Amino acid sequence: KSLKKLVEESREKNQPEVDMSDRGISNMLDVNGLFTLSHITQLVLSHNKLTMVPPNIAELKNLEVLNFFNNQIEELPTQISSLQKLKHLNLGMNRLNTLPRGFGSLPALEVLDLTYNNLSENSLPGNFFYLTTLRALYLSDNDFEILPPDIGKLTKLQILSLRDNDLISLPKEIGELTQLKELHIQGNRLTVLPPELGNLDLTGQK
Amino acid sequence: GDVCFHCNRVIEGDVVSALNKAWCVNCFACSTCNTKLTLKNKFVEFDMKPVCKKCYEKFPLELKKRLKKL
Ligand SMILES: [Zn+2]
Ligand SMILES: [Zn+2]
Repeated sequence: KSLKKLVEESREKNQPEVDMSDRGISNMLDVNGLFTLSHITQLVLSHNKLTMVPPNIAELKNLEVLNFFNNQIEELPTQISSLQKLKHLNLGMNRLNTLPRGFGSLPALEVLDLTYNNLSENSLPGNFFYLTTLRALYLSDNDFEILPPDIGKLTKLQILSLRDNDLISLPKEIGELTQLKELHIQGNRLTVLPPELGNLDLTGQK
Repeated sequence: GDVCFHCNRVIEGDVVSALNKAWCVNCFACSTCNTKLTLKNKFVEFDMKPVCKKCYEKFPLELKKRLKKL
């Protein structure tokens, strides 16, 4: 179906999920009527040609799942953090080396996927670790050399993926994450860890 | 008492077990396009998330080569 028809059908049947994966979309503002769909809770825009996300994203106020995986996004609007209901945000496989002012203000975010971008510790906004509702944080395939000790504020974290970064050490504060069940650290430049992290398997360092 | 990795609720129906995690039957889905999956579908493991075959084909060649050699 055409994008026009998918928006119309969403509005008419009040369908909360919109799937526009792999539709050759280069600009969200050119998806006819997309931002009038205030009711929707899931928007999938994976595998398109997006380079930016407009501030109009804030108008989709009920979004719970927002998927931009494998686009060419270089910048996000500060409005991205206005989404009060957003629980899953997939920004994997884009062109991000920065995140906008106040990104950490998302109050309900549970899963954040930033895999395969151009991020380092200097890319994180000042308030990044206010995202204390996070259960899963994926940072694999990026350029982190240090992970800030503020990672310890994400006390609900169950999954922390740091595969194939450039980490030379890990913060002791990871030991404070009482709920942590997965820690992916293969492919870094780790040598010796703080004793608080105990005996982590340092196999597969580069 | 398994909790769904996606919706973070105690699973009331059948439990989908994969990748050391659990999902509701109607929550289990591709992590990169959100298409619904079952354990009978073809998918790959990517940082212990399910990725459907069609999505995995779209990954960058350099990454696919690294994940294979691994
Ligand atoms: Zn569920
Ligand atoms: Zn998929």
